[PDB]
Amino acid sequence: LPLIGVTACTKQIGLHPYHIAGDKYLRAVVNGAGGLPLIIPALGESIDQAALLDSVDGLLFTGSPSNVEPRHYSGPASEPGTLHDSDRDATTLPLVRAAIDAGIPVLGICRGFQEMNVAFGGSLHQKVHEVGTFMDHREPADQPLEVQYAPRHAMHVQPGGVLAGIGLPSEFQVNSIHGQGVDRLAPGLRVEALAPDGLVEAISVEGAKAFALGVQWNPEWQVLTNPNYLAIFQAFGKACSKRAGQ
Amino acid sequence: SRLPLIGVTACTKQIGLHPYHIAGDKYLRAVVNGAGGLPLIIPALGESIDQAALLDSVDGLLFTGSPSNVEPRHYSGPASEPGTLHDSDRDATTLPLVRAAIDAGIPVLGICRGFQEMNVAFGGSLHQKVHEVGTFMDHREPADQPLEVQYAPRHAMHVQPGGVLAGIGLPSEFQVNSIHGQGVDRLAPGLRVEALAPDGLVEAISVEGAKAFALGVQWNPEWQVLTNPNYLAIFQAFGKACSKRAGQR
Ligand SMILES: N[C@@H](CCC(=O)O)C(=O)O
Ligand SMILES: N[C@@H](CCC(=O)O)C(=O)O
Ligand SMILES: [Mg+2]
Ligand SMILES: [Mg+2]
Repeated sequence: LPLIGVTACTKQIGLHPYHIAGDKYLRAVVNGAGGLPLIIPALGESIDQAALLDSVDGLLFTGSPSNVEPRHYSGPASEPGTLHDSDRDATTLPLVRAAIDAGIPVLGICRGFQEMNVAFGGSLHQKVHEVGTFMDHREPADQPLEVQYAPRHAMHVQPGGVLAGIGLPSEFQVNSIHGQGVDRLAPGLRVEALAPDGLVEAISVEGAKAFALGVQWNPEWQVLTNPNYLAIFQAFGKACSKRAGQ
Repeated sequence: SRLPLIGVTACTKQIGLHPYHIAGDKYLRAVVNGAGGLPLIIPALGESIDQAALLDSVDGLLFTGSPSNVEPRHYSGPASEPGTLHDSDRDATTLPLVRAAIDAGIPVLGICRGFQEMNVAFGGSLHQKVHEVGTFMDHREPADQPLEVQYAPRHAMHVQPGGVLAGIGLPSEFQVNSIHGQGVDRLAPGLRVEALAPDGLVEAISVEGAKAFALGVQWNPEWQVLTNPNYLAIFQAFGKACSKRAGQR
């Protein structure tokens, strides 16, 4: 089994600080990518990043309720109350760039897709639903997970990239659990898919030595019941297996 | 030299509507600072994982402390009192993993709950309330105190000669912190007592005949490990064992 590192978030739980990761991301690595998920703590520069990269066969940058701090893309200060995770930002943004340069497969989901865009020099809309023209991409409030993570808008694959290459249909439906989204696309990123309002919702890293894909939706959700989500996780898993085989 | 990849056991926690796997920052920083390793957190996924693949992927394992308690059915103990904190998903991960790791020669360090896991995994039992048995001190942390006091040294620890701790050179007595309501009752077969609290409670064990480093301690040596040499020595010994395994990669 390939060793797939999964990014942690930080959280104070009672008296103590913790590093946490969502069960559903870990189960998707097992059930969809065929990998062994181990959680990468959000320790930033305290860890030798190069040693961390040498030790994993791929990286999953997970979603999170928190938001990339806008200073990393020279954005406007966030509204009071906005959730941030500075320790995660300090870990993931340098890790993305280093992983892609070293040829470690990368899959970014939701916040992790936003991280990929910011890490390569792009910017975000902090409230897509207040921009105008764009849909409200947030999940419905006061609903169970099954409703929040159900398919809610279409997704239009752009030919000639990773998603077309794995054989996804030209249009398929995706879930949508995000209040932020891509504003300026980072240089060197290929657009892989667009929402029907034109929002960029998937990207790949041009010229990357290994699999390097980010998606704005949440394909870890019940991955075995969605052939499109599963196809993405299986392609990521194959790339990780390639690395593990060395 | 290859930094050893040290797996650190997670606990489960429901946060809102989502289940999470969690691990304490102070354990992870002790792996970096004290053992010289790269910590990755092992989810509490039980049988959903190929345990053999997990063992092949790590150079050592740290079984962490936790507020939760091993479920007493695993040592045929009486049902726990109402409200006792348990983590059945962690138990389903760690008890088989301990045995398999030591059988395969993967270095193991167990701290507090993780030391209790080691004793239970090999067939031993626990006292669910050490402070109520009658012959032990109260080994829990003091109630209305901040962490720096709760995790400070609070009782002595007496090394039993001839084992891992004496081999590390630790003194015959040293002070340790104490943040635990449970403790060893019956030692498991195949375990060597390494140290006793002054009341006689077994607070450290090693596995007889293990191919590789296999140590559990009931105190919490991750706490401020860098400035406590008696704690640091344990993490340094663990880290050296993990590095030996990494060198066979
Ligand atoms: N907080 C970010 C990421 C969401 C997520 O990963 O679920 C947003 O609202 O877009
Ligand atoms: N809950 C267990 C373990 C404590 C801990 O690991 O901190 C006890 O009270 O003994
Ligand atoms: Mg959307
Ligand atoms: Mg004690």
